[PDB]
Amino acid sequence: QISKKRKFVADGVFFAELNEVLTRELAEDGYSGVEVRVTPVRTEIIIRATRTQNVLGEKGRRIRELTSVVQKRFKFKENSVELYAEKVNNRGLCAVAQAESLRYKLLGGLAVRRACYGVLRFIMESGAKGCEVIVSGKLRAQRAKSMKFKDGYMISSGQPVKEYIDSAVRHILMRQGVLGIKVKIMLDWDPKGKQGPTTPLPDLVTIHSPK
Amino acid sequence: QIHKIRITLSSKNVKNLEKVCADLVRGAKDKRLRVKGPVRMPTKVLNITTRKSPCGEGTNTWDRFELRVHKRVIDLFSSADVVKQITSITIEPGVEVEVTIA
Amino acid sequence: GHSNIWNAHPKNYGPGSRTCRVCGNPHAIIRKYGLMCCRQCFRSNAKEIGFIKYR
Amino acid sequence: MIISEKNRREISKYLFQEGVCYAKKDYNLAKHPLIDVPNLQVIKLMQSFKSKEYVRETFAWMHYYWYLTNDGIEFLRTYLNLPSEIVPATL
Amino acid sequence: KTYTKPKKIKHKKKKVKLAVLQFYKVDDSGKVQRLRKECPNAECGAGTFMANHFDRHYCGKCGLTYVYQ
Amino acid sequence: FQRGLKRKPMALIKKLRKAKREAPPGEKPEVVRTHLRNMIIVPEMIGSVIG
RNA sequence: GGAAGGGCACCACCAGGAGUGGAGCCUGCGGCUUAAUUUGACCAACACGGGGAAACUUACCAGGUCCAGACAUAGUAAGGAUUGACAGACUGAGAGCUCUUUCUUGAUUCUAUGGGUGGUGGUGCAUGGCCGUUCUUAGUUGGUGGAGCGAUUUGUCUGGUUAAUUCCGUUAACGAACGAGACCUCAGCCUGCUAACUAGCUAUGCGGAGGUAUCCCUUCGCGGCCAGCUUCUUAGAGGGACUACGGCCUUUUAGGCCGCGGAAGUUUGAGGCAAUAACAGGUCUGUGAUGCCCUUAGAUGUUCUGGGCCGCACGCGCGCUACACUGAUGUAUUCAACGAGUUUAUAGCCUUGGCCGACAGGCCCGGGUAAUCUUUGAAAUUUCAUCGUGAUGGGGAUAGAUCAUUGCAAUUGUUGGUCUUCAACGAGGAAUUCCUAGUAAGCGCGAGUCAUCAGCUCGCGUUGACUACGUCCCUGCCCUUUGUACACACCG
Ligand SMILES: [K+]
Ligand SMILES: [K+]
Ligand SMILES: [K+]
Ligand SMILES: [K+]
Ligand SMILES: [K+]
Ligand SMILES: [K+]
Ligand SMILES: [K+]
Ligand SMILES: [K+]
Ligand SMILES: [K+]
Ligand SMILES: [K+]
Ligand SMILES: [Mg+2]
Ligand SMILES: [Mg+2]
Ligand SMILES: [Mg+2]
Ligand SMILES: [Mg+2]
Ligand SMILES: [Mg+2]
Ligand SMILES: [Mg+2]
Ligand SMILES: [Mg+2]
Ligand SMILES: [Mg+2]
Ligand SMILES: [Mg+2]
Ligand SMILES: [Mg+2]
Ligand SMILES: [Mg+2]
Ligand SMILES: [Mg+2]
Ligand SMILES: [Mg+2]
Ligand SMILES: [Mg+2]
Ligand SMILES: [Mg+2]
Ligand SMILES: [Mg+2]
Ligand SMILES: [Mg+2]
Ligand SMILES: [Mg+2]
Ligand SMILES: [Mg+2]
Ligand SMILES: [Mg+2]
Ligand SMILES: [Mg+2]
Ligand SMILES: [Mg+2]
Ligand SMILES: [Zn+2]
Ligand SMILES: [Zn+2]
Repeated sequence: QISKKRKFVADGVFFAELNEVLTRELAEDGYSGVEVRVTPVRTEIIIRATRTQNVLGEKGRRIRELTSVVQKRFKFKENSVELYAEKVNNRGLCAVAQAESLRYKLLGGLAVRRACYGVLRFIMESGAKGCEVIVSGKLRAQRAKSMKFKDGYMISSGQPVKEYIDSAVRHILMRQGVLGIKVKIMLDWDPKGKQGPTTPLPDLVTIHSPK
Repeated sequence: QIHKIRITLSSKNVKNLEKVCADLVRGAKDKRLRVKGPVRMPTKVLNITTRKSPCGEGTNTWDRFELRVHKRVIDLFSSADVVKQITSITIEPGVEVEVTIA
Repeated sequence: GHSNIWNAHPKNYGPGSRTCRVCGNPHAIIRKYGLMCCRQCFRSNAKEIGFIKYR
Repeated sequence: MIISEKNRREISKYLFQEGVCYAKKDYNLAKHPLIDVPNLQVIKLMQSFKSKEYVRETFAWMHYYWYLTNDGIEFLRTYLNLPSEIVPATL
Repeated sequence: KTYTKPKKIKHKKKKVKLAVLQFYKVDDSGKVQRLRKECPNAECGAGTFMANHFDRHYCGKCGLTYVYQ
Repeated sequence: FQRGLKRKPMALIKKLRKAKREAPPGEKPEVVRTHLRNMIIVPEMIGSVIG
């Protein structure tokens, strides 16, 4: 019975809180993102991850636990909110997944340069028009420094950034401090819209071949 | 068995809201029902202006954050069952549909 | 402490009765529309909440 | 922490029957929303369970999230004297 | 930091070797006599005694006090 | 006064009364010390010694 | 670079407007004082930390509580490890905090050793993220070729042009990738489209008032979901400007000036977004972000009481109010926009209407979770009188008495009323800020903070200008040439 303004703001706040909770809980399991769909007397939450076996667990025990805790914490009516785990298509095109993969590689003792180059190569071989990986923090010395790896196309200004660029930021807790990892992936135009924006770049003009 | 059924649609995305309104209107028309609207209420623009810096240093720069809420009103002259059937059509996420009488 | 003394000071209003729902800090709380988030946390989560920068 | 026997029994019963439990980080809250016990005792009992690996703890947006483990399930079954057939609702 | 007054010591309950033993008296025939009153409160119930203070009787469970003159 | 005094001011006035009663005749009452800086002085407290 | 050439900028100047700097007061900073008057920051700190602190916030000071010290081992221990508590004293205190008196409870604890936990504790010169600045300017970098032993260089340029490394061209370079532009949001035009009882107009029917009072004219009020419609309002789709057209100048170019028409001819106006490389710039006091160090029970943890952060010989910054008649006061008069609003409990948020009251305020019916109700919604201004050059009916600092509202609490006045008091100030030195059109300035309004407090910030509208449309003189920026004994880079 609350006003529309407060209703929409609460919906956004719930989405943000659920995203943060899932990110904290499903860190190692991989968590690309979540989507909330509202239906009459039913709300659907879809978890996107690169490893849905871990998210579901054995016989869906983990997903059932997550559904129960979400329902109890968010005051949802019982048997009204259900969770689903879905594969992420082209995980190499998801900035969050690549950032988590780089975090896992770095936490495993892999050299920063090798891990970043591998991530760049995997992203490029996955159909990305371009990518950029930045590693910041105390590397090899007590003095912090930044490492930048880049290949392919990249835009940084104007409206098309919000659709043609997928970016993520993650922190890695190392022994001597925090490491900052930024992943920025430039998508490619997709007429279907499944793998990229369904809109061409503003300054791209195509002339049909004459008969 | 005829009543003025009021349908209120609210969404943050203009395209989805307009498509849902068009679908509802076409569904009502296909049943030879009388449709009034959709009426577009003035857009609600929630605005928050917060300082960019997480501290007090530097030139005081501000971020203007807006959240736009679009509301539509549709009136149908028919029974409850037919409007309930019409509204059963698939609705995309982000669009809230409320059905009432008068 | 004693029940009548420990945490007995009223907290029905003022900055001490409100905290950020994200970080729990009591400073720079945005109470508009019921966000109840501190300005830093809100600026961090604005895109997820649904607030867009047009100008 | 000193906890009355009835309160511990209620907390353990709820945890085993549900298999999950949350708590807002409010030490002075009179009663837990889902359990009649004060919030502080629920939080501290769950911390004790976590310390010895009976439960998994997640924290986010000033809230706790506790998930029972196999060792926790065994401990709760032994301590509550429930039949082996009965299991948490999650499974 | 510097302190002026002596450090305070938290209260510790005194130890009674057998406090219950002195609440009952057993005769040769086997009859049991209680040397202290029992709280009339239903919640306390039977078996709950009240202290014999030098001006009143005090119950340790419900805190009920009876003053005798 | 219309809003009603709490327990602490009532206790303070009772303590002041007790101190006045125990004062030997022709002598000032003992010291009554309190943290109540917001207490309002009423005529009954005239002659009291307060810290 | 107190070297040359070209170009550019109201954080530069010119020509000007408003000013600031002078007065009172508000608010931040230093100093002083203090138990404490917590602390970060010194163009790019100083109404900044959204930092308008009565309690909390709070980090400071004087005191009193509590463990919210997991887990492991050992000790003690049901012949009881240990909790709580009446009364009296103690205490600022209905804190069993502690002591006296002794009841209750039952392995949940207590003691010791490890290990934890918390900390607005130090370190922003260990860090992440974010933000500011270099830097609002047009700049930045590969590949393959060319030159050089090499660091490097050409590409990225003589010239013209552009707001633009924007283009035309020239060309040992050719092709590219970022920035710019494109982009997206708001505003400006549509009597053309869709649709409106949560927006209106038109005519009609009835009714009130006035006018010759029937019929006619003017003005108001009420209904028509089968009266019509969308000009006015709302918001979706589209259209619209491209310098399109004409005259001149320019390399038959890129382009520029003027001009009709047009809503619009500065990129139509204003914004958002915004490269490479950097700063030991700010933030550990936003974060359950974080390394290391410190502390961790007589605590730097947490809570309660009280005080302080506001303390006043003094200096500075952003501001508000003025110095008056282009005015003050008292009437009459009537034109906005952006927005915000409830747990319904007797009732909580915005509040209409009625009653009470001089005001401040109070009481009673109610509407609104909202284009439905507040909202029938400002001031400057317009209009007519009084005042009459007098620190004066300018000005409103300071202070007295007293009355209400918020709050658990108003004293060091929280704020708001009534009467009374009536300070400096008569236009402000050296210096110094912002600004080129619906702009400056004046005027008010909404939101943030908010139980109560706006002289602040973020937005909104109303009235509405002068001057210029130029330059490199000052302060700076970009490119080229040139000198260097600089490279921590001329604060060398
Ligand atoms: K001045
Ligand atoms: K400032
Ligand atoms: K930093
Ligand atoms: K080359
Ligand atoms: K730290
Ligand atoms: K904060
Ligand atoms: K110059
Ligand atoms: K230039
Ligand atoms: K020379
Ligand atoms: K040189
Ligand atoms: Mg671009
Ligand atoms: Mg741009
Ligand atoms: Mg200047
Ligand atoms: Mg000048
Ligand atoms: Mg001045
Ligand atoms: Mg000070
Ligand atoms: Mg500058
Ligand atoms: Mg305090
Ligand atoms: Mg304080
Ligand atoms: Mg502390
Ligand atoms: Mg720094
Ligand atoms: Mg070469
Ligand atoms: Mg070069
Ligand atoms: Mg129209
Ligand atoms: Mg520094
Ligand atoms: Mg201060
Ligand atoms: Mg300022
Ligand atoms: Mg009006
Ligand atoms: Mg005067
Ligand atoms: Mg006057
Ligand atoms: Mg104040
Ligand atoms: Mg302020
Ligand atoms: Zn926060
Ligand atoms: Zn009893």
